[PDB]
Amino acid sequence: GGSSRHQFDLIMCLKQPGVQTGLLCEKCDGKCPICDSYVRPKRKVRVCENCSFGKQAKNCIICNLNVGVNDAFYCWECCRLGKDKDGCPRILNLGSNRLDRHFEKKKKV
Ligand SMILES: [Zn+2]
Ligand SMILES: [Zn+2]
Ligand SMILES: [Zn+2]
Repeated sequence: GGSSRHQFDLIMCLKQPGVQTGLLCEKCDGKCPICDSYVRPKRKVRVCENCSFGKQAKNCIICNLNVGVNDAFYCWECCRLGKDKDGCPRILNLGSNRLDRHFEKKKKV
């Protein structure tokens, strides 16, 4: 099941997490970086030092643009599966289309 056109394309940084916690902008607030399903959290996401000392530290990890306000938490489901154990949860895949394929009269995000 899966391993095809159900990837989600969660291309994330996945390096070695540092001390700096991954911040979410209110627009991605509540979203689990690994899956995005507004489900029970568990542990604050740690961004890799490469990102911490790489300018992209305070800015939201999910939409890597707007500054983050709340630390992201890995959802229990991702923790159970063991996706969080990979590393830095910075979403890289997101160049545009914050979610799905709709801006719907909201600039783009
Ligand atoms: Zn998750
Ligand atoms: Zn990183
Ligand atoms: Zn965001």
